[PDB]
Amino acid sequence: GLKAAQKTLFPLRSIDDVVRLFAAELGREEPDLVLLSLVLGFVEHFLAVNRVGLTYFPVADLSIIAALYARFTAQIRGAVDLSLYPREGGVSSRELVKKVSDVIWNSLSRSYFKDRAHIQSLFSFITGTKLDSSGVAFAVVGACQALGLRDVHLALSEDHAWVVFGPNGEQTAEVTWHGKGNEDRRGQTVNAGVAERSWLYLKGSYMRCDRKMEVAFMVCAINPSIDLHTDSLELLQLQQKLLWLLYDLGHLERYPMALGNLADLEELEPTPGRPDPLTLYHKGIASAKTYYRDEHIYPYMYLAGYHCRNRNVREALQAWADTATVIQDYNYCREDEEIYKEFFEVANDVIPNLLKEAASLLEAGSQGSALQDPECFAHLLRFYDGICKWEEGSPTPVLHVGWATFLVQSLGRFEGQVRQKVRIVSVPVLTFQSEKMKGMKELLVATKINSSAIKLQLTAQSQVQMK
Amino acid sequence: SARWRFPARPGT
Repeated sequence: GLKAAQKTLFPLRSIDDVVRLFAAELGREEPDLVLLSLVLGFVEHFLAVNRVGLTYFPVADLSIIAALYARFTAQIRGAVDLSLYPREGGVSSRELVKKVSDVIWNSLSRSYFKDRAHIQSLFSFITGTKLDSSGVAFAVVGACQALGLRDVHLALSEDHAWVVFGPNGEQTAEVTWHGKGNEDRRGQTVNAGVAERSWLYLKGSYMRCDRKMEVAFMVCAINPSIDLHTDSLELLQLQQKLLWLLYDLGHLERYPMALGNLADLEELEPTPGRPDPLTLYHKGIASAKTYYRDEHIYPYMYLAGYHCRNRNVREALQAWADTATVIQDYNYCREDEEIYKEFFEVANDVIPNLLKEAASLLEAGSQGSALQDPECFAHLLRFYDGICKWEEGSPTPVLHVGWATFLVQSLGRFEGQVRQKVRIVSVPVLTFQSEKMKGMKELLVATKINSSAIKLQLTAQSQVQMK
Repeated sequence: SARWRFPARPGT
């Protein structure tokens, strides 16, 4: 069901031919999500899943791509009868969006591993009858486009996907699952999740994609991993070129995570004449502040990781402090575990390892060490303050004694004379938001940190052992 | 074995 204009670049014989196809679609009224996802999935299959016989690039012949496209459009058109679901106003109904979601869902293999790589694209849906969680939402949006439902768009948080539709684009619908052993809400709005102030729904400051941002999503969804220790250079290159195409056209302006992904690719292999990784990380953070009320966590995590990899201790700590200053205004809810895992790993593994190395390099005579900078100690404390404030008012606790051992260790990496330099001011100077950290303030400047008292203050524990 | 991650989530 492709138009003649869409077929003139085939066969696609290189990365650059795939880029030309994406450029041509992005210059159309609406880019064809089904075409583009089939092409990416095809090239990913033969560059990452099965490279047998590869000599340069897996040539994408029009006959192959058109046949896959026709299997998809046939399946959706045959199963979704639009006359049953009248469309006033160029707006779709909830029943129609649920029907499309049901068609995709009911097409999937009954039993498979949902955490596998390379099951994100419509190539995987057609050839393997397998999709990952977010891949189901994308497929629902692709199918809706194939049906002419111009109002159906992808909605994205930092860990979930759904759709928006309807009068003025204001309706939301769940179309896929989230997590594992979680309870399916397909068909429902996202309003309870927004109202609960969970991270998963971003207090409503989630991405509402247009078709060009949906193209960006598919590009971010490229998975170059061949296995746990090898990536496809071709797919890394393709992703990187496609992200720059999107960037140049303005389609990453409202997509912080994509700017972070691009920055990460530039760190690995910089493109001459382009902005440095740091510039791109800061663009991502600016996009979150401009469009999403500064309510996103990953722009700062992206930044912090870059600094961590480059052993920039000061700037890593600053960026993780900023991560925590975002999370403090959320409630920790039942399906937010991925972000809990992220903060846990930063607090309890990554920061400790960084500080351990800094302690060895200080012993070796390093100058300007983060461990001698009271501003760094203030960032450490702001990080914990944000996590403690996150926990306030939440339906489920965050801190436990497992965190306290690392907090004491990390505090102890700064000498008392450095720690004493931070002035904790009530509403370097630091103001605490959390009641836990306010109560901890006197304990933070002792020469020898009182480990048991810190533990008591950080956790729900209020008594010491009887004997 | 290669695994899924949410698209453009940072880290490995």
